[PDB]
Amino acid sequence: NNPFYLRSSNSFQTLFENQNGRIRLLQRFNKRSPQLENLRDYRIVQFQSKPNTILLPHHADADFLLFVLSGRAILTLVNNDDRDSYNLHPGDAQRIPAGTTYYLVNPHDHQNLKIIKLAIPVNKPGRYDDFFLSSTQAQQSYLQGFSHNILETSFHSEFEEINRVLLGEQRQQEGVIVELSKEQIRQLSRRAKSSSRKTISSEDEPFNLRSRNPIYSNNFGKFFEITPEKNPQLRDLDIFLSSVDINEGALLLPHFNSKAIVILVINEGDANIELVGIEVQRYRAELSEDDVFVIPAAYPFVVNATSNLNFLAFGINAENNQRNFLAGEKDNVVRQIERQVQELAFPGSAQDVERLLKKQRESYFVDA
Amino acid sequence: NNPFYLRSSNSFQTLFENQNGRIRLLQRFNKRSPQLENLRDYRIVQFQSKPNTILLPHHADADFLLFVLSGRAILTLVNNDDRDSYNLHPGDAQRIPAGTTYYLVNPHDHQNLKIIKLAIPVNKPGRYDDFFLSSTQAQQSYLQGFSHNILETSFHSEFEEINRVLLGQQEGVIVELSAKSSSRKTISSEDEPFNLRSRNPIYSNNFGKFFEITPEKNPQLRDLDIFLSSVDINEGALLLPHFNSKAIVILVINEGDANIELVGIKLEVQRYRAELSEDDVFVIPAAYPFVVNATSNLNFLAFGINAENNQRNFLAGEKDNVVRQIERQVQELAFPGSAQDVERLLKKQRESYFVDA
Amino acid sequence: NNPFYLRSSNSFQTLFENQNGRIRLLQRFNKRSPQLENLRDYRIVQFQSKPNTILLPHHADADFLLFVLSGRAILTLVNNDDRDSYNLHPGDAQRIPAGTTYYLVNPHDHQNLKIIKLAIPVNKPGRYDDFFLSSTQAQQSYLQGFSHNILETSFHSEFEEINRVLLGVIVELSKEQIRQLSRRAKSSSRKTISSEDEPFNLRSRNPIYSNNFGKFFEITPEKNPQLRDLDIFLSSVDINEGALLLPHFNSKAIVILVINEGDANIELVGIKLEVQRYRAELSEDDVFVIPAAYPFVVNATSNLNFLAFGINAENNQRNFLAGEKDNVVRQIERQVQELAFPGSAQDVERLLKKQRESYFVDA
Ligand SMILES: *[C@@H]1O[C@H](CO)[C@@H](O)[C@H](O)[C@H]1NC(C)=O
Ligand SMILES: *[C@@H]1O[C@H](CO)[C@@H](O)[C@H](O)[C@H]1NC(C)=O
Ligand SMILES: *[C@@H]1O[C@H](CO)[C@@H](O)[C@H](O)[C@H]1NC(C)=O
Repeated sequence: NNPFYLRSSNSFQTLFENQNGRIRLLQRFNKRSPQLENLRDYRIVQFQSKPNTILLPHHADADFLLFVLSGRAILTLVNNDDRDSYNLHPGDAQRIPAGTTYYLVNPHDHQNLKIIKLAIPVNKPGRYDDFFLSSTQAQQSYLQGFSHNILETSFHSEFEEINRVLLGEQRQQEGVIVELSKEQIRQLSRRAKSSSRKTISSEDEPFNLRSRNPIYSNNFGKFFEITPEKNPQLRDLDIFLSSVDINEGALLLPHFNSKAIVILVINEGDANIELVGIEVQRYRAELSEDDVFVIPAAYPFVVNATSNLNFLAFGINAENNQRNFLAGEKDNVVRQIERQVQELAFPGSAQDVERLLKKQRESYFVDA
Repeated sequence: NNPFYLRSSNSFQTLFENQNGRIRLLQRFNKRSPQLENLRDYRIVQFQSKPNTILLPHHADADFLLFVLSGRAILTLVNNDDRDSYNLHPGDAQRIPAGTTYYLVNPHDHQNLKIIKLAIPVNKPGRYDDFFLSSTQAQQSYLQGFSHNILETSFHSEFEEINRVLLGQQEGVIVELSAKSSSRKTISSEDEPFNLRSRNPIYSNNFGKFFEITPEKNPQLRDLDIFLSSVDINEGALLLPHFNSKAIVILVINEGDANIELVGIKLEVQRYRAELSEDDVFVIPAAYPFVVNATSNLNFLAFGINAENNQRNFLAGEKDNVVRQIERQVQELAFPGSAQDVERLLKKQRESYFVDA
Repeated sequence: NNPFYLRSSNSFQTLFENQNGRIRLLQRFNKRSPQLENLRDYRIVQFQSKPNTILLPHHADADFLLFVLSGRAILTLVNNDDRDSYNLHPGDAQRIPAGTTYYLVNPHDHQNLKIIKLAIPVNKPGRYDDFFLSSTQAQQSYLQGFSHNILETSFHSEFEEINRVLLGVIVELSKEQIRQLSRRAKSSSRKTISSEDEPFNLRSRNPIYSNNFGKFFEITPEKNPQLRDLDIFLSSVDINEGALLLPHFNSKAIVILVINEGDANIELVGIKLEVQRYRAELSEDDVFVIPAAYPFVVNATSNLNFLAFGINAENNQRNFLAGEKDNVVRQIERQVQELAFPGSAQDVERLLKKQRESYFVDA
């Protein structure tokens, strides 16, 4: 029972689900173990929908940072006088400000849309609600919260008229995720600004995690990363994004983060992870697709790819974070110390220790 | 028992009080309902004094954002090497940095002074204190806390001297007696008080006026990340249903009455309601739609915590309406009605913000 | 039992100790009295090592701000591509970023080394751990948390070798080693105040307050980047036996003061409307925290010197209620001093005049 390990089978809680897709909400990072108190204000959401669909209009009391793991979508954020549609592609990330009304469309014909997002509530710490404008079989419209009187006066109309149009108390859809008409997708799909290279640093439009070169990358893997330094949207939430791939058989050499708390979500493949903590303590765990493992700050950890892997990671508290490796050539901290100290540190000679470290000729990612 | 309603009648606790005035402190926001856990740090104090009086010099361990609701006043903050005075008129606001000694005078002859201030304690969350320098029959000066031996050393006189001239009198902190001002270009002053109504309202029609100042324009507010708003609503008039994007609004009923309807999710929408009167506080969480139906000429103030980059969204009316911006094809998918029906419906309320009931 | 009084006799706790040095970590401020909630995120660490020793390479999930109370030290910071060493002198302060690896050397031959540090955790509020790279009799190296498969794989070596060459915390040294590690080590200077990397010295500046009875040294988030990032003022003062720091009160800064050397009595006052008095006799290595806007006074019963960390110190203000300079009650209006004191406008002025010195006076 690794506190830092959350099994999907028993850590997710479906909010809405039907034939057109479902939305699941991870559990409270702290409810699991008080050891994760510093994350009580964060949540994990997973959205998956079937081809040619739309998530009816709604807004929530929580900022969101969504990452499109795969598929294609059209995010539309409606304001009080403006509207803005974007065409998110795989690897594309954007930030939906709190209290913003918006809807999602899956223009694709065969492919699905799997979006995973980090939610940050405004009112209740760690908790947030979804307010749907629409009047569906599965949810009332918040407009039904008001009295008939306030309604008759607000819209300037008789109730039966506003009920036979906006509410409907059979004429209303089944759930909040209904199918669309090609003519419609044909019509919604033409004005959504899409991600490009000139967006890496835009306070608005979405940016592509992979559009740039990785930071580390060899025949055994690739580590794509973005930090507040480079992105305005990421400086505000003070978080870093990094999608990293690892070829079956290779692993991410032992390393620790200086001051970032990482939340990695396995996106594809399998993996064996190891976490050391304080007499040291091991915290291994066998992760699978959709599993979430949170790695405390200043904690060495290694990732073993037991099959072609790709995982997403959120770096909470990222401003000026550094990645220290314990093995390999480049960025190895146990190889910068003064010899005499290496001599005094572990039981070995300065040369005997200068020998065991120069063996491994690769850096970052190696092959098992 | 609506958790978002703080009825004055059974919600305030008197701090000091006499013939010249009283100071009341509203109960803890979270002690009321855990839902307001995010409002634990704030306190809403209510100051009231009669003509020709003064609040003895005193300091507290909590920032203050005062807003003169009515009457005139002379606020004087005294520094360790300076001292400045200001002339507060109704509508004025200003901040009093934590640890700042100060006294208040009400120079008017027949008008009572009514001040409201949001307290932000520095030591213990949501709980602060007052430190009165004055030596009164209602409180001991903080000088009395010192050992005799130290006071003689400190001041340079045998005890009986300081004891006769400093420690001991008057009955109560508010006693009876016998200057910069807020202009139209004071609004961005980093130190002087500014005025909410000196600028144009934002939403204003024959049924009401909406005044609001944001941390964007005033250095003092940006430091607290708070937005102010004073709105007026005619009897019968109604403040169209809307919601705040990210700010948690705290509204205080100044004068008049009104019924407000907060709507929240339980999917089943649950309605929260209440009938507010003079000095009633109601806190509306972020993103929750609410309506202001005034049953008498109403005027209130509103402190919007975490107001940075906020945005106001309206459901009815012809301006700043969200429902009216949902693409044509999608309005027909969400509502049990024709995309032509909805468009027609939404276009029936010619008014904006304030409509007549 | 003064909730603000933290006696070292039963507040500190050693995380380790050996005939070569000692490291103690204070109690949780709030663990004592809830009255000190807002201090829950902080801590005080006390390091003390003999002459000619070193602290084997480690790192903690915490932001440190160490200040050297006495003696000379050599701080070596090791990053992934660099290694920086600073020649710290008494009065020198510096910041060791969260998760940074470093070791400490004491080049002195007769003196000792006493360094104090405020830890600001990053993971669990108010609680941090140490991760020592070295393998030792008092601590297992953290490279041992990994399985043998991963260690065998990473280091590209057969286990027996790694185990053979890798697997107290304050151990002795040698002249050679000392000499070696010492050469080339940038040390504090007048051109080192507003830096983000190098350590700076309090006293290498003019004290803001000083008379034949004492000196007040203070650096603020306004002058030193490293302090601005933390928003904490540092201050060291000197008060001679008999003398005493005139009653005053910080406007918004929460002060945690540690007694370096000497002895003194302290008076704090808060409301209970009656005022309550908190009094304690601070001795060497005792901690006393004075909340915001609470007036307090320090009387020295022997030549004294203490260090003070000011939390939430951005735009702080020290107000003195006694003396000639920076006297608040002296700014209040005459036509009003008369209204707030039993005395008369006249009788007060004259009295506020009796004292002639400011800040520090003779007992
Ligand atoms: C305004 O409040 C009064 C008092 O309850 C109510 O009768 C009236 O219907 C309200 N206005 C509207 C439009 O409902
Ligand atoms: C995972 O861990 C190491 C990584 O090098 C490897 O030797 C091992 O075979 C991998 N899988 C299993 C099941 O051990
Ligand atoms: C110290 O403070 C005490 C107050 O208790 C005072 O009487 C004394 O004169 C001061 N000086 C010394 C040396 O004690």
